[PDB]
Amino acid sequence: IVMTQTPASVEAAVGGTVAIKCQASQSIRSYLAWYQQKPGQPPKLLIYEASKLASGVPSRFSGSGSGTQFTLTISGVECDDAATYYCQRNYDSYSGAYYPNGFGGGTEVVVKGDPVAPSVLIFPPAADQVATGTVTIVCVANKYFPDVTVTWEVDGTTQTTGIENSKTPQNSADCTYNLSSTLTLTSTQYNSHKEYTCKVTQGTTSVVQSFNRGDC
Amino acid sequence: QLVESGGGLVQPGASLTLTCTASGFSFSSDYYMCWVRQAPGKGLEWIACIWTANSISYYARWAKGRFTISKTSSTTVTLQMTSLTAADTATYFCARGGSGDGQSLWGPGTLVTVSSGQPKAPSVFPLAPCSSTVTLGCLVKGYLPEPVTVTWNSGTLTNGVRTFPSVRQSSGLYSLSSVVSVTSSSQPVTCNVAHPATNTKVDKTVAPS
Repeated sequence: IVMTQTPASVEAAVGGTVAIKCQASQSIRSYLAWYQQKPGQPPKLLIYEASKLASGVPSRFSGSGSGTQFTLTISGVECDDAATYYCQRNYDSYSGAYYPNGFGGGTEVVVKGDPVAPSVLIFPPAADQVATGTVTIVCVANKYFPDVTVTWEVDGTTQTTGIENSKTPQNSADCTYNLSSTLTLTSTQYNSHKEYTCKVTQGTTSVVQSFNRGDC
Repeated sequence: QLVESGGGLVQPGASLTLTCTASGFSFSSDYYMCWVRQAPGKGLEWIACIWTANSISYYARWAKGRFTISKTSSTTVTLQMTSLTAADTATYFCARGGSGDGQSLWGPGTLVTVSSGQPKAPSVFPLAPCSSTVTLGCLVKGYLPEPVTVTWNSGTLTNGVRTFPSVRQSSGLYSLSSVVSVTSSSQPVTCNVAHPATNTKVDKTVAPS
């Protein structure tokens, strides 16, 4: 039996309602479980036997369906609900056992909170990086929503490689993100240029931080 | 509770056995003990379950022939894995379920990293700007495998810490940053960085400017 979840990701406003779908390729009656997983944590059981709430689960979570088509609904979404949700088959008709088994592919829920413009910091590389052969410059975008895009320019030239981005999970209280963007270059490349610029764009708004390799 | 052990860095082609250890209850009671894995940034994937009362076992169609689940005592279940590939890199969880009622109890997971290369210790560099308030931090660069642990002031500094998720660079090495926001009245802030795979322990006090 194949388990399919849709959609892959969905955005929901604080206070809104969002519904998530799980499909089984053959009937599993009511033996379907739902899990919530916050980044960097084990999954937590929300619903078992398709609609029974697990202990300690707030009642804004509900499940429905029996057979092949199931739904998880969040009624009155909260910033805390930013997470990935999975369904799991809990019955095997071949063997007639009720062990918890195959998962659906998961649905990511993004929560639309109140918008907040990012402040931006740039961290020039500590002095002892350069003798290692590579140099990593760090740019941070603090406490913001919705998502940003980051652009690095070196002496005015947009960079298209050496860049990694890491975003903290949405904050349970205010829905905000934080972002760490790194530009990594060889020491030869770093010493060959002067102006290092991090440009953080949020829709039509842009915050820019820059330093010069001689001033630090 | 449940605790997984046995993870670490291994070469493609390796075998490895993980152990799930129970506390506070007994595998001599009737439960399904299962293994579930999750590759970084991907979904949960069921591997296998075993009925602890009689050791009847059930396998995912991709696992049978390559993974073996075993009840080895009243407090341990193992997962033997063979012919490992980079795509088997994942957090491996053990979880307990009953009959038809999901899995309410999970371990924290053990990380298995299947990669070429060898362990590498992190370099730790301070992060500071080139002010009544300032953000400082530590960059933990170029380590393998995960995890590292990063605390501040030995875990007594509370308000205002942001530790970002690690990123695996194209070299296969990881890097992570952690920043802390402080005011001029603050005492110095020290990041405590540990990389158990290489027995690395570094404390770095970060000064403004």
